[PDB]
Amino acid sequence: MNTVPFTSAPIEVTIGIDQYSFNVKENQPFHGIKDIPIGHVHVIHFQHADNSSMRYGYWFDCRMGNFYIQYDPKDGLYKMMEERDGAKFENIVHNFKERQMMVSYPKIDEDDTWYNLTEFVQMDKIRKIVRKDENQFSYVDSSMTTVQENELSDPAHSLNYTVINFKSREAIRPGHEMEDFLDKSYYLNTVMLQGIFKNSSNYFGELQFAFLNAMFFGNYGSSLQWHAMIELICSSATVPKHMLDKLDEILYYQIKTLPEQYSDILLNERVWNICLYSSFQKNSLHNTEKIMENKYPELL
Amino acid sequence: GAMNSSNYAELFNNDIKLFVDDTNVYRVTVHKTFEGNVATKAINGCIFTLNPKTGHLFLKIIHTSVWAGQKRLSQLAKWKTAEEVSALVRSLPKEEQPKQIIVTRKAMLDPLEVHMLDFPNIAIRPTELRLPFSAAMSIDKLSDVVMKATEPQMVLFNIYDDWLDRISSYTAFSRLTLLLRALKTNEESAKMILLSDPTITIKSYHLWPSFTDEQWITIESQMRDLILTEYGRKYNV
Ligand SMILES: CC[C@@H](CN)c1ccccc1
Repeated sequence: MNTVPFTSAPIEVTIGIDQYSFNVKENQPFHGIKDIPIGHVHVIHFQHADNSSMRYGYWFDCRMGNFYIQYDPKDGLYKMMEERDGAKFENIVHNFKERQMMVSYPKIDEDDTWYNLTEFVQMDKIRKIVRKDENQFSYVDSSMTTVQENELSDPAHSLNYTVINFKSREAIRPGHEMEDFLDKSYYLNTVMLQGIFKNSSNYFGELQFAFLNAMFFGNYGSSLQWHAMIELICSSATVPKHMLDKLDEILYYQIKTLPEQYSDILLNERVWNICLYSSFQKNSLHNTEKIMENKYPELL
Repeated sequence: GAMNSSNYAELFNNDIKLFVDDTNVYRVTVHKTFEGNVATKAINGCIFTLNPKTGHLFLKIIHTSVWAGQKRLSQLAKWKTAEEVSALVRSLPKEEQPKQIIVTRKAMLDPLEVHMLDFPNIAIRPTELRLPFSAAMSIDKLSDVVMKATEPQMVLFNIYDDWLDRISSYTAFSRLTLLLRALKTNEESAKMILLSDPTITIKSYHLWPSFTDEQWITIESQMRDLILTEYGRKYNV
């Protein structure tokens, strides 16, 4: 069980850790989050009470270092940092555990939600999408644009998701135009899976990361990426059975977790109706179809 | 974006462009079988690819053999159209290739865009104009070459004959669309108007009769009367 200590909380803020959140008042004696499950990536995120513009946060894995949050009054945000002095960090984390100035990661024992949303998400792949190699953790916010969005502006602050474009030479073999456009299996299996991602685990990891950035930060380019990766699978007539079954589980837990009130803006009507009712895989996503129809029958 | 009445003179500027109409690519006759079911029999079709500035018509004849053993022919026909337009463009010298292709039916956009990925600078556009190019098969010489084809074939025509020696492209296109609209609304009457006077003939190298400027004005009036007549017959007005 790992800990992220906080030097203070000088401004009122809603703090998120994974799917949990809590309000901290200005100058409230808050000194961090304990009992964080080892074995998963995690995301600690922020929304200031006085400007809900810019949700921002940090993806991290406590196995890779000792991390803390400190407010920067010049840049005006809570920053993640890495403490290299292990003794000092353990000493500080103990003092606070003793003074009970930390909230506890509130994981119910039955509850596999976070695992189910991050099953294929690996910190090493996050760090290739979010490029800042001097840190072991990765900053994301509401406003960051994707490489594909930049093509259609600061590259250092971009989300380097894998570019998917259904009307591109990469997606369409010369001489197989109609075939490849109407059945995207060659783009999915040869170009993307064998060529770029190497395996379906890496593909799902990027899909899951894109959803979580869409949900936690309202990051629009991330939402576009999540839907494109869904649509590429659903628009392929030949998909391994284990991938379809896993995709159904992945999407089920995503739809389950999505705030009911944010469905209007985070769910693309065209993609979902196509995927569930028109696509090659329209009968292969039973769990997802059932939860969608019972939770969001309007969208459909 | 889309082509409409606001940007109509764009058709006659000096940027090479082509209209593509796919409405006569996949043509069938529907008939009863011996068992009393219904079946279709394909007949030869054509892509109508037209430069509205010069009158040059690239008529790609679609022979029924291209459908043999294929499924979902109405979908395939849009992709076959796109394949043939892409091949046409690739066959042209660079300075003759179009800068824009305007499709008359929006279902052609994705097929054509996908076939033209090698040409990122050629704009593929829809139009809000309702153009009567489906009536091209009412032009006798075009219908004849299509129905007589025994294999795929490309035939080149100038659909304006020699009109551009006397009138502008804008006026030539307006005459062409008036004639085709009339032929689409009442083909028998339209063809009667065009041929009722045997002293005016169609040159061997032409599609339409050799009307004088004054005769064209009369013909054009009779075509507007025909279109208004049919509009009244139709809607009871
Ligand atoms: C252990 C790192 C120091 C700041 N360098 C600190 C102080 C208080 C709380 C958390 C972290």
